[PDB]
Order: sequence, then structure tokens, then C-alpha cells
Amino acid sequence: KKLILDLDTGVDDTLAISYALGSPEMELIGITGTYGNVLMEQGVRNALAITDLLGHPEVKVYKGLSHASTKDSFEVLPISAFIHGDNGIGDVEIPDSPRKAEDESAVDFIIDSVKKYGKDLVYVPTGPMTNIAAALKKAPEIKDEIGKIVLMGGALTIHGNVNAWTEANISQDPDAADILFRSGAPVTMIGLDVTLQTLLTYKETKQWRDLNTKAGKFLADMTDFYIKAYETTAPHLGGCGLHDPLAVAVAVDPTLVTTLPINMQVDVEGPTRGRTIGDVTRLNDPVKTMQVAVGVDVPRFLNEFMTRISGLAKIA
Amino acid sequence: KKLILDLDTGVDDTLAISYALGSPEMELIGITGTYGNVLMEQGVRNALAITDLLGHPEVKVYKGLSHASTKDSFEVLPISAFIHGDNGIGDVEIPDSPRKAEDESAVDFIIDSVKKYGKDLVYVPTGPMTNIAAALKKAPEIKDEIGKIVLMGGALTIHGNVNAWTEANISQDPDAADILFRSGAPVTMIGLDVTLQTLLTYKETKQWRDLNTKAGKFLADMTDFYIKAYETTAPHLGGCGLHDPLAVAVAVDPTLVTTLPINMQVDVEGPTRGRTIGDVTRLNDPVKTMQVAVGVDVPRFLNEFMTRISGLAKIA
Ligand SMILES: [Ca+2]
Ligand SMILES: [Ca+2]
Repeated sequence: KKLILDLDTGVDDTLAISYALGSPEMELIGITGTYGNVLMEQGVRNALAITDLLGHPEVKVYKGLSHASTKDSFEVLPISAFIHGDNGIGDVEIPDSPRKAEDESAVDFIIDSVKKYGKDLVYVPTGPMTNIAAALKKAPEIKDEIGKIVLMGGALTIHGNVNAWTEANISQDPDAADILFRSGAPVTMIGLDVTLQTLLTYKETKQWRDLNTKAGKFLADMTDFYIKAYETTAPHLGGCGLHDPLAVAVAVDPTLVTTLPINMQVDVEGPTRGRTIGDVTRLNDPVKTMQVAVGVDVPRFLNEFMTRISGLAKIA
Repeated sequence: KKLILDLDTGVDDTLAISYALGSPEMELIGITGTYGNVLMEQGVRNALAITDLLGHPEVKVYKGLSHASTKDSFEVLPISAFIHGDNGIGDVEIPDSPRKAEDESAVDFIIDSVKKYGKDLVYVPTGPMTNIAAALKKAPEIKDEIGKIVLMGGALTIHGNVNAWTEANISQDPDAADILFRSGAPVTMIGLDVTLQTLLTYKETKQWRDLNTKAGKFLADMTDFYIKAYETTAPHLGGCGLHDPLAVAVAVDPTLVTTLPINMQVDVEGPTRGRTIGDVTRLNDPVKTMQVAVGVDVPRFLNEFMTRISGLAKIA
């Protein structure tokens, strides 16, 4: 079984990389780069540099799209610059990788990877869906050929985090997210309804410091910036959410989550634009195209998370 | 076990009465009257007249509130006048009951009934929540004293029917619905996500005509107006939804539905005003105050529905 991450790297996005590389059930083929937490290019610089630091410079980083499906440009919002920092990695200084982005676009890498690995391929996007929307656009065959998609984004049964009805990764490109959900590809949405139950504090990051490694000190320094940002943006939690890693955890082990079979859409037109919600049209259709996560085994996920990442940090 | 309906009577609302009176597990104590499908008073005229027609003039009809929690007045919207008719009963001519509404308000009847029957009481509102909001307002003890509330209204995982995010009964008084959901009373929401899976066509109403009774001919004539309205307002279904009856069916037999334990709210302030949605604040609280219906045994419900109502129609 073989894994592609699609990342706006990104603090939680590197924790997804760390969980992936700490997990022996998947071979991480490549990291597709996208935008949001940080500018698209910055996403690639970080991906390369971090994959190197953890001891896996075989991870080939491809180059996705800079702006949204229906926008001309993109700037990083100052809110996301406060949370993930300016570099998008806390503000942790880390040497640039001398490796660089692959020649082909990430759009084509996905399409190619689908035709190579078929149902062994698992695509886990924890940034905007912009990339796989363009992939499904150019090559709609993907739907049936791909093994499974397992995204982080949206909020079904709960308030979003950007506004009352939309979540960040969906907010940045709703139209793309709609195309994906409607596509009929075997998607598993892991939204806020499950990720806001996840938590880690300095109790957990102090364990990474105890390993005394280049990687251990990095991940600790990084997520401590992320927690101190959360201390002001959401003091009602105490630490930080484990959003993007959980998507990867469910990709490897779908029993970590309890899903609700449901044909879905994303709202494009109304004043609820960017909301993840069931399509009424396909309610009575018994064949459910995707599944939204509603319950989660938080203590087992937190143990799986620390075991995998602390094991990887010991290796570098 | 003892039942109170809270009805904007109402085409589907009389089907709820019919299911209730056809069900031997509950004694229907009274029908609290409310507004929406038709003017509040008209709700009472119909309730009295219909309870008589089915062979149960012991059902005491009480008088709830005319307008919403936060409004001065109320008019019937022309959309609901098209669906349920002008009289609110198709346009089926039926003799007025010479019995009239009880002296006390329905607000007080509920509060009194809670203190009399305690945990044997089951309150099943398939109109606006306006009435039980005022009851919980005046007497908040109800929460813990009452057996269970089982409403019809809202839409959690799907588009509403008034707009993309709100359902009729919640739309008419959102602020009341919020008060109920937040109250912590043992509510079970049966919203569109489950009721739009229910269906009946002329195949089913022709069976009621075959019984040759006063009641059989009435219910057939009535729901055929309701289906011909649905033929224009929603030709994607073919017949009509069994919205309000299903709430009663789940009150008698909660195994007809698969619920999702979830602390809920109703949106009051935003441009999503009137939306039924989980409260994030109480997501990590393990104690779930109410449960939203997401799955349903449609063929068993449809059989239970016809068995009970055709049995009752044979009696008149
Ligand atoms: Ca992200
Ligand atoms: Ca009704």
C-alpha cells in the first residue's frame, strides 16, 4: 500500500509527514504541495527540508497549484501566519534541502500514480482540494481506479473554524472540494467534528525533547509555537488540535474513526458557501460515495501518534 | 406510557394523530395546538374535528401560542397554504366538532402533565417548538421530570426545505427550538435526514379507500391533495413525505431509527439562523443531551404506519 500527501506545509502538516514516515504500513511515494497555511512554494521548501531532517530524502516533492480553482491569486492570511508562523514551521530554523521539486506537476503525478499503483494508492490531502479537483477534471477515470482518498477538512455536524459554517482547507477552495465530494471517488472526510476531539500539550512535546535528536528538538520547538498560538486563538483547549495527522492515521487504520455513510456536497452558491453538507438529491440513493467521520478513539490515536513519531525522531 | 402531540394541524400532523390513535402502546392524553401549516385556531378546529372522526372524542385539545417566541404576529405563508390547503386538511370538508378547546393553556397542560405522569409522559411536537420553550421557560424542572421529547423538525446532515440550511418547524421559531435543544431535556430530533427517506404514493391511499369508512375516505382524500401538491413542489419523490408520523412511530418504538448522540443547538444570530447543528462547546462533554436521527428502517415503518392507520380507519 502506497501513500501521497497533499500538503500546505504547515505545522500540523509536518506532523502528518512524521506520522506517515513513522508508519510502516505505507510507503510515502511523494508529497504534493499546495497553499493556505503558507504560500505554495514555501510548502515545497518545508516539505523537502523536513523529509530530509527526519531521515527520508527519497520522498519526492511535486509542485501543485498556487491559487484556487476560481481565483487569480493567493496571499497568506495573517491569522494563519500567526498560527503556523512566517516560514510555516513555527519559526524554527532548519537547513534548506539541496534537493528540489520534481519536474512534472503534482496534478500529473497524482494521475500517473493512480494508473501505476491503482487500488494500492492512498491519497491523503490535508490542504485545499484544488490539486485533486484539477486531477479529476483532467482525468475523471481516477474515481474508480484509485484505492482511497482520506482528506482532512470540513465540518459536518458542527461549527466550522473560519466562520460558523466553513472549515479552513475547504474555505480556501470550496468549488474544488465540491468537485471531489461529488466525483464519487471513495473519499473519507475527517473534519472538525472529529479533529477537535484530538489534543496534545507540552506534556507530549517535552517527550520529544528527551530523545535529544535533531528531529526531536525540531518537532518540539515547532509544535510549541503552534500551542502558544493556540493559547491566544483558543485558550478553551489548553494545547493544540491534531488535525492533519489524524487523516493519515485513518488512512493506515480506518478503525480509529466511526464514519457516517453519506453522499456529500460542498455549498458553492448560497450564504452558506464553503459548508460541507449532505446532498439531498443523493439521500435516497443507497450507494454512499463517501463517509464522514463523527466518532474517534482519541486515547488510542494519541498513543499511536506518539509511538510512531517518537520512534521516527529517535532514528534521526 | 402516555402521549401528548403538539400540532400545527396540518396534513402530516393528522397522520401523526392517526398513527397515535392506531397505536395501543400509548394513551394520547391531549393534542396541544400550535401554528405554521395553518393558523393556531384552525389547528385546534381540525384537531377536534379529526379526533372525533376517527372515533376518539376523549382527546382533549388545548390551546398553545399564536405567534413565535420573538414575533408579534403570524400569517400562514402561501407555500404552506398550497401544500396543506386553506383549511389545513387538504381541502377536505369535514363536520366541525361541537366539543371545544379546554380552558387552560397548553403551556400549563404540559407542565401539569409532566408533574402528573413524570417519566411515563412522552411529548411529541411536530409543529414549532414555541409551546415547550414557554413551558421550559416557566417551569425548567420539566427537563429531568419528563420521560422523553421526540420532535419532528430540523436537518442536521442535509439541506433544509425552507432554505438550504433550515427546516419549516424550526424556521417558524428558531429561538424556541434553541431553548429546547440547549435545555438538556431528553430530546430525539427526527429531521429531514430521516423523514425524506420516508414515502407514500396513491398505491397506499387507494387501500384506505377500499375500507369504505368515513375515516378511510377522509385520510385518502386528504393525503391525495398533499401528494398532488408534492407533485409540483418536489416531483423528484413521486408521492409525499411521512414527516410528522415518524416522530410518533419513534416515540412508540425507538428502534425504527438509528440516532447519533450529540449535544445540539439552533443557530440564532448568523446568516445560518434556523439551522440545527451541534454545539462545539459541548462536543468534548461525553454526556449527550439529545440524539439526532440519521438512519431509518423505511419498509418496516411504512408497514407499521399502514397497519396502525388502516386498523383505525376500519373502526370508524
Ligand atoms: Ca493543513
Ligand atoms: Ca407539521
